[PDB]
Amino acid sequence: AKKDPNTIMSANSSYANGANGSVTNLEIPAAFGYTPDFRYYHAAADYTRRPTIAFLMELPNCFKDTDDAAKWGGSLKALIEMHSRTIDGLDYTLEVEHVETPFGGGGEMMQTLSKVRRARSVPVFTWVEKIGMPVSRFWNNYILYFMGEPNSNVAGIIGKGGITPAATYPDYNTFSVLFVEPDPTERYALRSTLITNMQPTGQGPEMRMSKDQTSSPEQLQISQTFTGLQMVGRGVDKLGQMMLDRASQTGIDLNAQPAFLSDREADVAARTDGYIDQLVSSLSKPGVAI
Amino acid sequence: MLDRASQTGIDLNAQPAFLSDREADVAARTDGYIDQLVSSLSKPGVAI
Amino acid sequence: AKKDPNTIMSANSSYANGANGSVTNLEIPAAFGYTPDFRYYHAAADYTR
Repeated sequence: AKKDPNTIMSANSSYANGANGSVTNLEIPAAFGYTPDFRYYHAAADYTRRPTIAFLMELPNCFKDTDDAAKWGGSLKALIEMHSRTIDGLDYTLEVEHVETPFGGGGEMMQTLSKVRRARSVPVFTWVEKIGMPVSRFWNNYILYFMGEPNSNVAGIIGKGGITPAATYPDYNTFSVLFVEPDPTERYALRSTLITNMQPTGQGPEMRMSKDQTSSPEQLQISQTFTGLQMVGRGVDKLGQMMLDRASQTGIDLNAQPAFLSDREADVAARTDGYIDQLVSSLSKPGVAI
Repeated sequence: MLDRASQTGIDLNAQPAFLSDREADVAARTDGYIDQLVSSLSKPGVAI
Repeated sequence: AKKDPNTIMSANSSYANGANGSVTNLEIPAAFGYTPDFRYYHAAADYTR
């Protein structure tokens, strides 16, 4: 219950510049020297990765031309943010490349810096199907109407007369999403990525059929890959911290939440053949006395 | 020329199936899925 | 000790021409439709090489 005052960086600067939460100090002794010191054990606590949060930032403009844009844009938000069973493919690792020339005939070489490059994100979402197959229809009809249609390679929405030109630009049929890795307390954001130009790519939903009456019915899982252009930096971290400043947890308490039933059903009260009924009506109430 | 051949009011995913019903010979055979329910299986009713 | 008279083909005709033994009728209700029927289980016997 007492740490070294220098365990935590007093202010975030240099390589910690732009960080949000508390950053541990590196210039305090570690455990892998001559011997470890028990006076600095509060500084050995390790980092553990937490799940990523997805925020919808933009909607395709094609939703507007539909008969109901509200439900298209609400369903997309719910699928991105709530129904997402898993997310994957997010990577922005660096890459350094050198060139070589021998420093004599012995075998040694001199290495000179050449270039630095960065990775590319390939978002993958996964969902679990529900009654009525809303997910399969949502994505299939999205592709069919707002993207190419296989037998003509033309969007099926253009069958309406009045769609404006400039419908081939990404703003018509693409959206954007912001991904945030939060703190264990979920108050500060440690990693972030702002991907845009996102729309389905490659294989669509499953869409296979079969007959076997002796087998057991099985579920359906949706796997979807997307496209994207990503930005990383400090402005994106500030954007993520602004996002996570919202969604505050002050006040809530799961232990103190009310139960989802306030009281027994009315039909149950009309049966009079339970535990409480025997006490209320069946047993004689003569009273207790000396 | 391209202005003609307009696509207004067209949808290739809402077009009717090229078949509207099963052939008149299929119905005559009276041995299959619907036939078993219609004539083969007993129909006593459902009483709980 | 009883089975439907239509279980065995009355005559070996059409695609069963030249057959020597008794050939089961494929027009008898089968098990893999809506439900299996116990009245036609005599016709469900298998072929073994």
